[PDB]
Formats: sequence, structure tokens, C-alpha cells
Amino acid sequence: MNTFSSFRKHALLHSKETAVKSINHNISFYNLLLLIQRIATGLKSANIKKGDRISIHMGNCFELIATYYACLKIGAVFVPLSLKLSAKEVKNLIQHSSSCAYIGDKKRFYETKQEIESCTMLEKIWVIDLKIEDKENNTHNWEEIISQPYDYSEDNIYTDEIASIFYTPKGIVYSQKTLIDAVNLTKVTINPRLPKSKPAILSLVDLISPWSILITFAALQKGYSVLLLSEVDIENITETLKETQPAWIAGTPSNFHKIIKNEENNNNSLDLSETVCVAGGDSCATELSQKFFECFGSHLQSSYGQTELGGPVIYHHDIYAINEPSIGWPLPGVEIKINNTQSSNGELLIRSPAKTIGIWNGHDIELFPSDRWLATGDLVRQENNGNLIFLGREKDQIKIEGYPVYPIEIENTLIQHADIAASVVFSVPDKYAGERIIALIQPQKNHSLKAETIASYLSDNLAHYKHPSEYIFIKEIPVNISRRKLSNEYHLLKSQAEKVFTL
Ligand SMILES: CCc1cc(C(=O)O)c2c(c1)C(=O)C=C2
Repeated sequence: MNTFSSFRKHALLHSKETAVKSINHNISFYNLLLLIQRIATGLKSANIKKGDRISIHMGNCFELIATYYACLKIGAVFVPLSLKLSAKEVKNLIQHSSSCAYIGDKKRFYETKQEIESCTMLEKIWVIDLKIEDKENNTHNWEEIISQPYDYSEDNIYTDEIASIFYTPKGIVYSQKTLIDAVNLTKVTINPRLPKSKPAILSLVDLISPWSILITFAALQKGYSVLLLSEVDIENITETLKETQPAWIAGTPSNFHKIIKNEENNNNSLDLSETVCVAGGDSCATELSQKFFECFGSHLQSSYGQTELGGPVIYHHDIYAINEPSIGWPLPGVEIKINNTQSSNGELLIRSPAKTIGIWNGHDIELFPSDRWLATGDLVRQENNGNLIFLGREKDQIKIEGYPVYPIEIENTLIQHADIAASVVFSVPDKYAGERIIALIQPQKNHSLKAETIASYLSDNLAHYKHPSEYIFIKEIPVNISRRKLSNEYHLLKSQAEKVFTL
């Protein structure tokens, strides 16, 4: 069962239930299938064929998810163009991907119009809410692609065929099978609670971005509705969440930090205690989970994955339950190897059951040996129960007397202190020790804090060789965090510090 046919099967058996909703709109499973079918007929009527590449360039709307499924239905390769791309970058991807069609919305098209229309390989350009004076040459209004009824023509889709190209300047090629296996990984990470009185799934990452594509396919295949928000909706996220009350929210760590910060004001208070929230990336969200529980009483989850691995590969279904920084457990079929360093800690290597096909180089696919391991650049230790303790980036590792020291582990200890609001640990060169550990300490509250408190606190909680040699008290840590750039600004930091304490 490929991704479209899995959607279809569910839509035909659960026709009346809401598949997608926004603040002002909704569409049932059955009507979304009808829209997908009309788009498929319009594409084929416009001479789009299995294997043709379609660049897709639009904000969150029902047409975006319908277009993904229409491409899948007919075997057209979809090429999502991130909304963060400049006009020159969008043109580069349209050209590099060898797209022969483009589908976009009004805002994205008109920001990029001259570039898109100068891509001479584009035989069809469809634009939602195209201005009528611009319907000419190969540029068409979106309504044209759905104007004809479904023609019931067959499609022969095979799981080894290309389905999509997800650009990181590297076009990662997914087959129909990659997408099946990536959605199957993602399905394991979407676990709303049982309602008390139907779950709606929200992803705060744009639907043009691969993690949200997978979340959306997986949610619909589990029969959940998907809530789509606009940029303005997400700028007003606290009020939007009170109104829409999703059961499950995916987002970046930054998304959830902002949600936390909005509560410091407000009044009516947003109740996320029953909501399952999933922070997504290539790091660890343990400190965020502590803040998120304090603020909402909700138990943050995390997902760790990347496009080259097809989908999510490691999932932490309860970050806050683990006192150490951790990233969770490998998903089903995921294989891991921890590089042997003659110790329990090493680089995390991953092989995923969602095998990408290769890299599109503009002219051909550079094929991936299906046995390849991906080196993540992250250090881990695997506990007895499988949980991957997170030791930080390999390149942030500090050496003390020959032994590796991990800033993220020291930071996690420091912030548990009631008087410490935040902390960043890094090293500086030292003529005779090689490196020396510095701790940037941001005092909590409106409170006072003496370094001697910290050194004694660390004696009880950390091995001595992991201890900072020096404390820099500053009541705002520079963010925008790069322990490398902070090391480079060590003398500046000391000169701006509330106080410095050298042991
Ligand atoms: C589709 C591959 C993938 C991409 C990304 C991303 O941050 O872009 C993420 C994950 C998977 C994930 O499990 C959490 C973040």
C-alpha cells in the first residue's frame, strides 16, 4: 500500500470525518479525496506524466496537502520549495531539480514571479489567486487544474519509483517506498491522548517542510484531522491554541520556548496539560522539557531525525522523566552503532528503515548503498533500557587530563540549582592544561549567588575533573548558542561580567 492508496482507503471508509481544518475552513476525508482526484485529472490533462517533476511553493493550505497526494496518485515527483528560500534560491532549485511544472500560492509566486517565469523548462505554472492580467504563456490560475471532473483514468505506481526530492544544495531522493517507510516511522511518534468526551494534529513547522509532510501523511493515515495554521495564526499562537485546542503539537524547540514565554504575560492561561507536544530536531530537548513542565504541566516529547534518514529515527516519549540529557529510543527497524572509543561514550551512527534512493545532482542520482551508516556528529551512551543519553556534539567535547568532558552534561547539572537560571559551559586554551573549563552562569530570580555555593554543589554531583575552573556571572547570556563563539569571546565576556570567580 503506497501513501496515496493508504490515504484513499481510509478516506473511503471514513468519508464524513474531518480530514483538515483551519481556523475558518474544514474539509472532510471524502471531499479531500475528491479534490485530490480533480487535481490529478488537471495535471494529466495538462500533459503531466509519471516521473515529471513539479516544484511546489506555497504556505499552509488544503491545496498543499491535496497537491502532494495528487502527485503521489499519478507518480509525479514533487519538489517542495521552502518558504525560507530567496527568489534566486527558488530559481536555482527549480532549475537544478529539472522541474517541468510549478504549483504555488499568490504570496509565494508574486515574490518570485520573474524568476519562476524565466525557468524555460516550466511547461505549466499554476498559482492560487493568480491575478487575471497574468494568465498568459504558461502561467495558469489554480482553478484551471481542478475545473474538470475526475476522469477515472488508471495510474500504475510502483514502490521503487521516485516520489519526491527533498532539498537539504543536496536533493535527497525518496521513492514511494522511502515515503511509506518514513511515514511508518512518523506514525509511531504521533500519540495523542485518549479524549475524555477526533484528535486534531498540529505541526508548527511549515507544511512545505519534510517533517510536516510526513506528520501530515501519518496523521491522516491514522484517521486524525490535521490543523493548518497561517503565519499570522502562529504569531498569535497562544490565542490560536486556546481557540483550536489541538490534541498534539509538533514544533521546533524555538516554537515551544515562545509558547512558554507568552505565558509570562497573558492571563486566562493556556492549558496544555492534556496536549501531547513533540519538539523536533537533531539535538536534545531536556532543558526545554523542564521549563515546559513547570509552565504547563505537560510532558514534552522529542523527535530526532533528518531528511537523509528518510524520517524520524529516535523518539523520546517522555523527556522530563529522564533527569540526564537524553534523546530517547530508536524507532522500529532503526539500527544504531556507537563508535567504539574504548569507553561507553561515542559518536552515534544510524541506519534507517526508510532508505533514501540517492542524491539528485542536477543530472543523475548518486545512489546510496542501502547499508550505509550516517555519522550524526552527536555523542551518546546507550543505557540498559536502550535510552540514548545525549553527550552533546562531538565538536564541543572538552579534554581534561586526557578524559572527555561534555558541556551539555555540566550545564544540565548547573541549571538544577535554584539560584541558577541558565548556564553555558565551554573551554579556553590553557598553556599547561591544554584546556580550561569556563562556566557562564546566569543567576535566577532577583537573587544573589556566590561561586562557592556552586563549587560545593558540583562536588556533591559531578566528578571533580568535570568541574569548571572559573565562573562568569552575567545576568543575560548572549543568544540570537555556539560554545565555540563564546570561547572566542571569553575576554569580552569577563569584561562584561557581573563578577568572575577563578578557583
Ligand atoms: C523528514 C526528516 C526529518 C526532518 C526534521 C527537521 O527538523 O527538518 C526532523 C525530523 C525528521 C524529526 O524527527 C524531528 C525534526
